[PDB]
Amino acid sequence: MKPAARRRARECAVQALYSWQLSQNDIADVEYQFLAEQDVKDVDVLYFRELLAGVATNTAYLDGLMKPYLSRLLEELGQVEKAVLRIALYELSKRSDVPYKVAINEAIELAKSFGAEDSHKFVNGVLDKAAPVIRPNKK
RNA sequence: CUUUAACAUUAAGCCCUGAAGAAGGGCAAAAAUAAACCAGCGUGUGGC
Repeated sequence: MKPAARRRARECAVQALYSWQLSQNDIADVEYQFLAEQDVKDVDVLYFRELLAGVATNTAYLDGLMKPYLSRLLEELGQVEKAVLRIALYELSKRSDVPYKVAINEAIELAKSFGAEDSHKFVNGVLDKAAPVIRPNKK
């Protein structure tokens, strides 16, 4: 139902937000470098801007959501898992054009292809315990 | 896909002496060699 440009924009947004949260710089300069120096010919511009703006304005919101779900972890919290959970919970909080099962399926694909071979079940557990709370309608 | 993965470690000898896995050697193979502290010789002169 959706072309590969949305998937490419989502993966480039995962890469850009991981680079922002690990390099710890300004979001505007890193965003301008990532849009003027990387492959953006198959990247949805408005999807990228709205997703990064929502993550940048809901840093503390998604951290407060993640804070009750950082107890039973054997190791400590990684950064790739945090980026996948932030993008997955913003795609399940305010995004109306993206469906519920479609966003969960893309989040599971991102967690299996980027997080780990063992952290994608943690991502799916946090999503299954948070997305009916955030979206009881499951839209 | 519902709440962090991982048990690894496969190589260096043979023989003799020795109470031993305490120690002493040879051989098949080789990169590389401050301090306290006892105490002549060659010229001249002259002499005999």
